[PDB]
Amino acid sequence: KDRIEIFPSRMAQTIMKARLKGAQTGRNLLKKKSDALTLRFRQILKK
Amino acid sequence: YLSQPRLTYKTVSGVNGPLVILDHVKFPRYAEIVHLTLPDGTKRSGQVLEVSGSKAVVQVFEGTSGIDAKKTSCEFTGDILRTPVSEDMLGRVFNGSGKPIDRGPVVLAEDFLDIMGQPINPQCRIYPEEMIQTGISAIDGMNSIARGQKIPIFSAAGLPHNEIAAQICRQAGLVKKENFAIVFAAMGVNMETARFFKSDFEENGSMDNVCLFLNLANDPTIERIITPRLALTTAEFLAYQCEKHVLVILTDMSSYAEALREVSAAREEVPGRRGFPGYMYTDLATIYERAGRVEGRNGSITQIPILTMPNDDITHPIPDLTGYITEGQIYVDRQLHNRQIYPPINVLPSLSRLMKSAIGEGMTRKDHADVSNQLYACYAIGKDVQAMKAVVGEEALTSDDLLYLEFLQKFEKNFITQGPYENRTVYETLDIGWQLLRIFPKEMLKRIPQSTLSEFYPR
Amino acid sequence: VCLFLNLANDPTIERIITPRLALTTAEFLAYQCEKHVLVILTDMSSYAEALREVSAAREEVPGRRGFPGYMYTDLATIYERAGRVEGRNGSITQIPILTMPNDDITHPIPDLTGYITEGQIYVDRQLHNRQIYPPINVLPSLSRLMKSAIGEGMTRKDHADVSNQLYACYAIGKDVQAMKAVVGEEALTSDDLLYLEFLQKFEKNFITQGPYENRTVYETLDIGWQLLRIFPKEMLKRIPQSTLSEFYPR
Amino acid sequence: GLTSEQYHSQVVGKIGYIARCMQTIDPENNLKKIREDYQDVLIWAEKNYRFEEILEASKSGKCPNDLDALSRRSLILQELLRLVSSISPFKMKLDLIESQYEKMKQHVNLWKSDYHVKLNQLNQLTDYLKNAAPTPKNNFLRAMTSVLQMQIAQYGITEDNEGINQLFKLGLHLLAMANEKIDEQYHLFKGYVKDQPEESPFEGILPAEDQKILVKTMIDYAMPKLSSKVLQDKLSALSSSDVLTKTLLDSIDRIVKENEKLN
Amino acid sequence: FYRLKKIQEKKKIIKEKSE
Amino acid sequence: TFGYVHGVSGPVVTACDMAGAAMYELVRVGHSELVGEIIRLEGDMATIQVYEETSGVSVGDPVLRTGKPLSVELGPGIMGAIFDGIQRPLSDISSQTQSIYIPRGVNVSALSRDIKWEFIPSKNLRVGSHITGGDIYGIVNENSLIKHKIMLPPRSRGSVTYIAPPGNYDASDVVLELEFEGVKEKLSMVQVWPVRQVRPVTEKLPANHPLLTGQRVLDALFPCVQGGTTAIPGAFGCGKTVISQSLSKYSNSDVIIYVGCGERGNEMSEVLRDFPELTMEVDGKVESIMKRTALVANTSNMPVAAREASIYTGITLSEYFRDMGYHVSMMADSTSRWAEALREISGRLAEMPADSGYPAYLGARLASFYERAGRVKCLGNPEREGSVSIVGAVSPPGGDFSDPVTSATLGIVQVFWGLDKKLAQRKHFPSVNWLISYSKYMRALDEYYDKHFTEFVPLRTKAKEILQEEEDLAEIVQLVGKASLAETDKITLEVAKLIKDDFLQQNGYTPYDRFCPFYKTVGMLSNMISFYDMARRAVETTAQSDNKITWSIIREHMGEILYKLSSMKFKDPVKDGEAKIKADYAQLLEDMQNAFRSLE
Amino acid sequence: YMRALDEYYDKHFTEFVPLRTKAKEILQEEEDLAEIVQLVGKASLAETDKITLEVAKLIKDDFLQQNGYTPYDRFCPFYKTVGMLSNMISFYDMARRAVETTAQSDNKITWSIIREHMGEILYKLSSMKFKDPVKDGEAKIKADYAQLLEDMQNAFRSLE
Repeated sequence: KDRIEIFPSRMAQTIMKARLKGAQTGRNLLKKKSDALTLRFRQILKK
Repeated sequence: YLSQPRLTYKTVSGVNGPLVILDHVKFPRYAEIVHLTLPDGTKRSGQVLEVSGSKAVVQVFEGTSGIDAKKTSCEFTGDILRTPVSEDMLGRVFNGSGKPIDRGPVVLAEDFLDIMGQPINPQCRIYPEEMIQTGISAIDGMNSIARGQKIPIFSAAGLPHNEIAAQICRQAGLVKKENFAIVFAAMGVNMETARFFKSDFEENGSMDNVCLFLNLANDPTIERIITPRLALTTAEFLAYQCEKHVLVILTDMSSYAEALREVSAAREEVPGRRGFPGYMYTDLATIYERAGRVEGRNGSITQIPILTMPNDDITHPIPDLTGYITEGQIYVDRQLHNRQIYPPINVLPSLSRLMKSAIGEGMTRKDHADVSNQLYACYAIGKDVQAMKAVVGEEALTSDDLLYLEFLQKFEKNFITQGPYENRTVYETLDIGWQLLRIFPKEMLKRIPQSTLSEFYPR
Repeated sequence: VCLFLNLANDPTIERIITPRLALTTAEFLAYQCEKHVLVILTDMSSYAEALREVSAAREEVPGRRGFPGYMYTDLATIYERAGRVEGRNGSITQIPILTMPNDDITHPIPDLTGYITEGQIYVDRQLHNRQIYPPINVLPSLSRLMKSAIGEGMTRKDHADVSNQLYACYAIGKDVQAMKAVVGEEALTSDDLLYLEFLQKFEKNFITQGPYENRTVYETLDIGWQLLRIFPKEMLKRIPQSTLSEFYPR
Repeated sequence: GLTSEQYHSQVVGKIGYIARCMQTIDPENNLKKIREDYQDVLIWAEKNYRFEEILEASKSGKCPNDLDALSRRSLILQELLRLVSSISPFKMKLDLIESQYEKMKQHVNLWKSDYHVKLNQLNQLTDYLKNAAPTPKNNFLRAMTSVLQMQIAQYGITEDNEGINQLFKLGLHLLAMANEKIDEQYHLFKGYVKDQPEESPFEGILPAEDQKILVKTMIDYAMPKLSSKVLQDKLSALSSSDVLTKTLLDSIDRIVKENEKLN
Repeated sequence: FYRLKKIQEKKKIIKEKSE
Repeated sequence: TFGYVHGVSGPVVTACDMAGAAMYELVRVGHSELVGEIIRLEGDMATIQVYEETSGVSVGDPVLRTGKPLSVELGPGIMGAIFDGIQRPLSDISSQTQSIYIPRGVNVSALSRDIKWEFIPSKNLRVGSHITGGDIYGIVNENSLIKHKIMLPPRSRGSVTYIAPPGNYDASDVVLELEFEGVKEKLSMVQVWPVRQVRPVTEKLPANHPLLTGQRVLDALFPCVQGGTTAIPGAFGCGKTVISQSLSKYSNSDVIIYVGCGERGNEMSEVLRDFPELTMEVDGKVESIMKRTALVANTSNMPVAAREASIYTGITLSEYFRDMGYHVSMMADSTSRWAEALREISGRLAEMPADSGYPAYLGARLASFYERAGRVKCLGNPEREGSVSIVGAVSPPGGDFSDPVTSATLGIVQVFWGLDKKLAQRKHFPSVNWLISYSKYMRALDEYYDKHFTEFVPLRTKAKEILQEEEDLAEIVQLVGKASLAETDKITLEVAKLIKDDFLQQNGYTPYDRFCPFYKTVGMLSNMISFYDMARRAVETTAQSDNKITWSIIREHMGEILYKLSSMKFKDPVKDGEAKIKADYAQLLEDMQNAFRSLE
Repeated sequence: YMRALDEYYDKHFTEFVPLRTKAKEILQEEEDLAEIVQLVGKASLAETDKITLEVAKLIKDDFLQQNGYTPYDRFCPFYKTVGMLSNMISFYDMARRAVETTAQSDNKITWSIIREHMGEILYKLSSMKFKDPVKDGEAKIKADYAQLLEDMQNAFRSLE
């Protein structure tokens, strides 16, 4: 479903903005993890 | 000049909040100044907030408590608020309304100036050019300030933005490769911080250049309103008439905005975005834009507004309109503050739009722009690598990543971290920047031309 | 053809009466001259904004996002001037055109127009960017009077079944597209691949159309069947067997 | 588009403007064909009506009042008047005036027409020369533009005439050419004279004193580059010529190249 | 905002009625 | 004649004895004559929004009732002048007052009455000749670059009774007199026009002609048309200066009107410092563009009414110059800041806040503003065509195109050039992103290209396709690397690299290609797309053979041709003639043909 | 008020200012690390990161936690506070010294060896809170904390 179902408020806005930044941070961390794993995987393919 | 006797009225017709409504007034002026004597002999100042027919809505500076009809007298001074200005008020302390609080005498005016001032003519405003060194490396070497720039510090509540401001006020000056001045204006500053400013400047001897306005948190909010305008009227006098480069440091424009909200609501105006008046953009611009170099006058005015962003929301009207009106931003960072790095100036989101004019040959030094860009790039890569380090672990990093992490550590420890009383000329900040960039070999300094590397990299 | 023009530079408050002039003329033609009239009202958004300006000047109670509280009633006064009448051979077919602001169907203008009108033909940026014409998004499109405009007699008797099954297959194709972005192609089952193929060929053949091409309802339904034949009978769960066994094999 | 009163005021004004264009292009009533074509609009000015009378006529429809048709007719006459004026001294033949009027009237959309483009280019040249003071560039441009005006008066703009096209191209190129490029200005003008079919292109087109100044302009450029007093005296002797000729330019070339070969 | 605008309108009306 | 101040609160003033006052009429309140605008009426009262600071205004002060709404004063003297958003001449104020501030309530005439202008009447006009609105009754030799055509005001007409002989006059001199229905009107060289009233035209023609800029990315892939409506993201390092300077210096526009509309102080000072020093080549001589440019420049502390009226004053000056048959490029630097001034005025009036705080009429105002652009058959007798091309820049917060000003701007404009700081950092100058950018005038320009540059349209389509194909292949190359691509995709990648590096990218600071004539642009793209076609043919026709050709073989064999294509930039129209450039590009085509033919 | 109280601390509790600084540093480091520990996993952490996490948990559980209803912790004198934090921070310093000394060396020390070698030290550090000023004298509590410091130094020196 489209929305998180938290009720609008300035506190809700702060919470959701923090959660968005957290999700983006996790996305970047996991993406760098994926890049590292893929680099090692390609190296092992060559070897 | 006014050779005309003043009129004193007892015709108080109402008292509603901070407003004394008088009636039967002879030709009231809007924004006239008024001295009202309470029944007991106390005297309070005030300003004609509104006018209609013979009525006069005198907003009293102090509270209206103790005012009554039928006995309060109210002398209409016959003129708008004009501040006396001289060079002698360089090296003084004044409360928000211009009355000295340094146990010195009242200002013997070289001139009387209307605090509202007039907008600087765009065709006469000149591009700012040269640098004003602040002594703080995190801005002198990465976000330097041009003479005429308005570049606010954005900080949250509880970060050491007041301490940074006091340091800038103590240290700032021309790059010196006696016509400099600072007008400090604290709005809504609590007693402890006001006493801190007053004692700090006096002690560390910058006072001969500092004109200090303090509007304590318990001083009238209307006085808070007129504090930055006194500060900037004095700045205009010293810069565009006495021809000296003035740095205006307006502390807590968030507090100024709260005072503006109070006065707006007193006028009974319906709130705007997030409760602030709709015209806050124009008001903040009337304050900020009293800056910049002008045609044919050696003097200039540089501004460093300081903002307490509520809730740390950069979209909040105060910081948002300040970002629209000013020409950069210097972020103060909670993470650095907790890590105990001082000054906690996060250089990544901070930006100085006219740094390219502030720096360069004949202004700071030939290598300033390249060192700045390289330090920023290496810092960004260092943060990226520090994020990757927890994913892959130190033993899996390449040697370049280790060099970037060493640079990050030494950058936050030697370049950013300064200590409140360590004054660094821009040359010394650049030498530290080069000591940091010598962590890497030349080949990874990809944003510094070889022309500069060959000249500055060695040693 | 009769044209009423109120350009962007023309008065704002006059856009309130322009629809009413046009619909008064349409009603004269349809309910007194017995013409079959097609009424088009361009930028009901630029009408609703004129209505908002007038209501704000009057300081009337606002609805959502500033629009007046009676915008439903006013847009009803406009739209409801359509349809046939007893004993009079004329009709009035309206096709209002309104620009969803920020492409948001929940915005008061499109929302109230959806409540008032008997449908909405949805034009999709996500199709216009791919350069499909007409970029109609059938999935949020609707037509309340289809349920009797189609059937045996008028048009063909597979019309309703084909329409319903095309809707269902298109929705499942969108679901498959959504999930493949997460799991990737390597994790899709052959049924999901059938749905993706249906979606592709459906936007290519059924939706996509020449701006001067007039497909009869029979051609359109034959295309619908040519697309539904991508699936085995058992996955066309909407269509009854009495229709599948008659139209599917061909 | 226009309001009603302003529309009919425009009708009145454009009828007056067509009358003025006719009376300026043909102040002698020579163009019988064109005046017959424009008689329904010319009549309201041939008679001395007032502005209000013609406005009432336009409201009544008695006079021509279709503003688009009036715009087409007025544009035709305006382009013809520009063509007649931009050649100023060179009076154009009545037959050519009528033939080119017919062609312009025939053109689908004048504002996109090559006739209009050529007129704009001619006006560029004429406008620059109306102001700028004598120089090498200005003398060359005035000369070439005078020859171009004579060719326009002789042939008309409505044909792919190679001479007129070459003059347009080279004159506009010289106009666009930077003012400090003395050598390139001289090269362009010399190349024009060389490639021109005639041997004395400017005879009878420019006044004699201007021809003398032109040959003097050539002499002053040729002289400083020499290396022999005998050849300098020969250049002075050539300077006696009152007319510029392709063979004279050949002679100056011979002088300068013989100086070179002496070097 | 609309509530406060209505309230200010009504205060103005009351002030007028006071005369 | 005079009203009297009856009350004051902030900018709002209430004046009594204003029975005859007209709505939105301007007044000069106070003894200092602060300009104000009548926003409401009641009985004999008039409520005035005073633009300037009201401190010191007192009850009983005169309120002089100026008989006009906010109107621009049009006539000789505009060219080269710097105006505030309320038409105040900032340069004349500074010169006359010798003060670095705008005096409060200054009242300097917008067009100087002191300076004499050379005026030459329309030779045909006579006493009694019938004349109408928009007719040119004389020409003023304002500048070497601009002749200023003195026109009758629209809504004026009649029979001429006095037209002055050629000579020197001034804005206060009655130069013409006409008579209509016995009423006699005496006209000087200046006409005053309400800024918010669209100046009439006989017909607003379609915009079927390019608005050249000399920047290849702008002219070829995203063309604008004389009379167009365009948007530009405004950001720090994006480089809107490239577009503004190119339009000012090289565009085929006859006139330029630049509107700051609420800039930062030093950001406006930069424009005022640069524009006077810009120069252009006209008739082989270097002339300052201030002979053909007019600046409505004002900063953020200037009156809010000035910032909101800045766009209208600019567009009204542009319309005035359009009426003379000129093409006028009007560049509004921040329609976002104009919209913020509009929101501020709405909030001060206490109007209901619409979407995201902006007023109820932001969209309607933007529409009625951008609508004033367009190529027009001008009013009046001399058949003329003019145009106003609005290039209004907009500032989305952090690239967020969703805020009302940007959304309406991108729904109302017909071109979007989409500068990009990321490209600026990558050194891709101009910073046009060539993916988010677009131009809806491509269809309107088929009529023009098919006549003058017949081969350009398919060329442009293929170039856009190539760029989109590389945009697609960039994702694949991440997953599986470059070598995985087919030879066709390698051709796509490498030709797209060639185009981006040596066609779209452009070193504007250098003489050879600061201005790129469209014949040069079309020749460049023709050669590059011919290379694309030939490489595609060579690979496609030999993928089935034993001697299969590959991009590697193509690169090794035709390195010379690739270098020449990349160097095609260096042809200089000022040192190489148009014919020479065309011949050289044809030669490159022939040599490419020979090399491909010898390989195939 | 920390800037103003530094002069008081410099005279009465000299050592407290660096201990405060390092406690704040440690807590911020744990905050930064926990996001990766939860978003990704604990596998990649270094030994100094393990020390930071574990000593920061020690500070959070056994220093910044104070059940005010207990006989011993309804009020915590500042000598008790500064002694507790001094011991915990000295433990952090010596653990970091061990791992830094044995990095790039054969006998690489880790938190996994420190915890096992001196789990008694960790337990006593956790139990420092329980010392009761009311019945344990100021001198007795100071002696206990000095004894923990001595035991910590001995344990680290024996591990080293």
